[PDB]
Amino acid sequence: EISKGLEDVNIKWTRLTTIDGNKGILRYGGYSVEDIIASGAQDEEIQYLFLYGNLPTEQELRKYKETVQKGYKIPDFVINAIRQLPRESDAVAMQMAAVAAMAASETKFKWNKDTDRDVAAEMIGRMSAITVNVYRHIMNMPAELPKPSDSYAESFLNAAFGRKATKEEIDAMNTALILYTDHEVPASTTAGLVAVSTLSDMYSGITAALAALKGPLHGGAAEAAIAQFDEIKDPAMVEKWFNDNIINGKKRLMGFGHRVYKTYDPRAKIFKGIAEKLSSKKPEVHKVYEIATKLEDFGIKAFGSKGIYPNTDYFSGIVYMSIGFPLRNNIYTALFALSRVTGWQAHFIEYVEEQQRLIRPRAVYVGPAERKYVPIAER
Amino acid sequence: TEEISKGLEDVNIKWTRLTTIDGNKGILRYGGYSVEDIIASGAQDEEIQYLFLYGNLPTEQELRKYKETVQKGYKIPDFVINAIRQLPRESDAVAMQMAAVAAMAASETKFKWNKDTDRDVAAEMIGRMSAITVNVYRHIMNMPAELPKPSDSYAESFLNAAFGRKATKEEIDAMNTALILYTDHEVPASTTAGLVAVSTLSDMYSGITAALAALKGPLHGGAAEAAIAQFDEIKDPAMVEKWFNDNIINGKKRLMGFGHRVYKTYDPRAKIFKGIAEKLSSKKPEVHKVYEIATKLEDFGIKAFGSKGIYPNTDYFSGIVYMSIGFPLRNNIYTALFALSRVTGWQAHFIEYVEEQQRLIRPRAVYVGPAERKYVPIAER
Ligand SMILES: CC(C)(COP(=O)(O)OP(=O)(O)OC[C@H]1O[C@@H](n2cnc3c(N)ncnc32)[C@H](O)[C@@H]1OP(=O)(O)O)[C@@H](O)[C@H](O)NCCC(=O)NCCCC(=O)C[C@@](O)(CC(=O)O)C(=O)O
Ligand SMILES: CC(C)(COP(=O)(O)OP(=O)(O)OC[C@H]1O[C@@H](n2cnc3c(N)ncnc32)[C@H](O)[C@@H]1OP(=O)(O)O)[C@@H](O)[C@H](O)NCCC(=O)NCCCC(=O)C[C@@](O)(CC(=O)O)C(=O)O
Repeated sequence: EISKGLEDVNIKWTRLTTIDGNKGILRYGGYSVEDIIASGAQDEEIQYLFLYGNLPTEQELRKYKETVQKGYKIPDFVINAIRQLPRESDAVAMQMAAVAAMAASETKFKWNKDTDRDVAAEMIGRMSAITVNVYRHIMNMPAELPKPSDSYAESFLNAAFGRKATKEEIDAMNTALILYTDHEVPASTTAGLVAVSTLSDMYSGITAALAALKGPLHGGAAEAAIAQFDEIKDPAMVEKWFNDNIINGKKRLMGFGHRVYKTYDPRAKIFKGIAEKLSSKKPEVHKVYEIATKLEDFGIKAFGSKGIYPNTDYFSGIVYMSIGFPLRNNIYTALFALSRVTGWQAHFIEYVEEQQRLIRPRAVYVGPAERKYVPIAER
Repeated sequence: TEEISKGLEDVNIKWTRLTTIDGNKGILRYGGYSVEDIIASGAQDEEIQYLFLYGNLPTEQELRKYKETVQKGYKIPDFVINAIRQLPRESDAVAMQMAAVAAMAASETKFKWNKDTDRDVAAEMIGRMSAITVNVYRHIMNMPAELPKPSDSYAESFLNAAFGRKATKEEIDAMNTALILYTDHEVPASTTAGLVAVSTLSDMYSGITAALAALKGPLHGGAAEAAIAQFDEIKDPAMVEKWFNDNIINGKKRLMGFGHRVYKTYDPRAKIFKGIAEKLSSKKPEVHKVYEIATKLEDFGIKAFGSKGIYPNTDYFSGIVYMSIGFPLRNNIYTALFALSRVTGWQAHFIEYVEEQQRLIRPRAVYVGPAERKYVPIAER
């Protein structure tokens, strides 16, 4: 019978990403994400790694960035797929609308060894363009496109905010990009894999992945976690809130728990370090951080023994808030998606190119036995 | 944790009360009712929608009310219509539906999973799917926007609005049957993608968007166009065996509209579609020609592939029925008409999963990539 939540079912092999959930170890193509972050690698180097299977030389990187910046120009109708929507709309749903627009108009897309990586590189560029325009629309600003610059992170932040981002902001965004690049087969990547396993196009695969990312149990926690801290308002109030909501109210502690990690999420640890550093400079944000660390202590004491620990989404919102993004319209989840689009595409290409099979499971029937079609009077 | 469940074959992802399939004997029941018995009995598509949302056939009272809720979906906001019409006219019809539903996912800020309201939301969305699909068809054909209106039937409301003229009783009855036949099929790739999305507690409209994403592909709902496109390519019945040997038997391509993950015999829906395709196409000689190519190719296919349990599926004949009704072969329109029907099953499954057996869907992969290695700075590579 039933493989609930597909727990421990292997749906593919991958060369892209390994996770040890018991030791809390995450590697991208053999490199620890700690090593990548310490090194100061640019996010484009890690995008290249995902698409090509190795780190690029300076020459390969120059070539790659040129392909990504092709995506910074997007059709007027893709922008308009966003802006023609109401402003109170969820930021991720807005990204879905825009990607659905390309799914629709890219009539020539074909799965092909020779073109897949270039389509994917250009799409990483368009995700930046779409995410800029999602943020501008929500904030009721003019439409704008990212421009080529020293970095993908800088290009994104400069177009989103319409000012020059500082070095510290750019470096934090660059790390955010790397930390959310991929995580093997979470619900979002799985939904996308199901879509591309019918040989539906890359963009539809992204659209499905976004539909799943949106939910509070997955990437939607990037907004729901920080919303808990915002409710608490005052650190003195933490214990009471925690007993009221979590111990006595049976609600889940958002930003804790993971299907795979039964220990502290190694990405959460890095995000926590950045949150502490970036927030301390901003009094309103610093106090959100303080609430979060007090709450975390209670959570770990209550849940640690069940293998339920902070995940990435517990701290990533504070990182985004400190960079300058507001807590509204699930913006934080849209920022997760911007990063994750690289891992989604790399997985879909690996799946379709090398181990293609329709994904089509079964259900256990527990409904009514065969019965004769009843006429209306006798019902 | 070393073996790979390839395509999740025979993995059970949920329990269901809704639909049962016997793959070896070729039996499909909805809520205990055989699809053959449903069609023979003259069920209205609205009765089967109700069946899916509520678990039994409706009394005359329940049905009148249900139909009113559905018709509320016929009024859709102008930005949902515009999500379709601002796209290039050359776009895939299913991807236009996806654009329109994503627009709803964006704007339905108040949606919440709730046993009290799920079924009314789902009923209204079935009306909205009719309005969306009308407008996709209209945009493709460069016609003005239009909304369906209440009539004696959901199928009639749809056809009248799509074509801008009164549908005949024959057309209506064919569409009504196509709506029932495509309602649900347990957990195909589309339903599965949607279930994954809703397992995160994402909203119903996002679940439908993910399902549309998957249905579009040619190994799934895209076959409804790809199979009939084979018949269109062959063009001359004398040429069928030649085509089949050049394209299929040499291993160049799969025979579209044959084969199934579950059925290892003739699809019971395909038997029904075949009977209708024959009756309706015989009234239009240019379409009858298509049907005659199809049945000639079908005979070669079953002789070649029958022993492997590869038989006609639903998509082999469905394009012919839609063509006979008046829908052209272009822009994946036949797949959009599949989606029109299947939205009922999708929602009914999502509701059953979230309400009664909710759990995040989150599998694993087997790692076969590079062993642990030290990061090398870019200057030294
Ligand atoms: C859904 C899940 C993430 C994982 O849970 P599972 O589906 O593996 O386990 P489950 O739902 O069956 O729960 C098992 C038990 O553990 C409890 N539980 C699990 N998480 C809890 C929590 N956070 N608080 C309280 N109880 C929690 C749960 O109630 C239940 O208790 P009982 O029914 O046995 O009483 C939960 O921890 C939980 O809902 N977390 C809160 C929401 C949240 O923070 N989500 C963010 C997760 C991180 C992300 O989405 C990003 C991600 O890492 C995801 C990925 O890789 O999968 C990525 O990079 O793509
Ligand atoms: C994908 C599948 C539907 C099912 O195949 P599986 O994924 O179960 O198996 P597979 O791809 O692993 O194939 C098994 C073998 O059978 C061969 N094969 C299978 N179908 C074939 C075909 N149609 N033509 C030629 N060869 C075919 C295949 O090459 C392979 O050969 P070997 O490598 O063993 O030598 C295939 O039959 C095939 O692609 N069909 C053609 C496209 C097509 O008509 N698809 C429409 C299916 C109908 C629908 O999508 C609607 C659906 O019923 C779907 C549902 O319920 O699942 C619904 O209601 O939602």
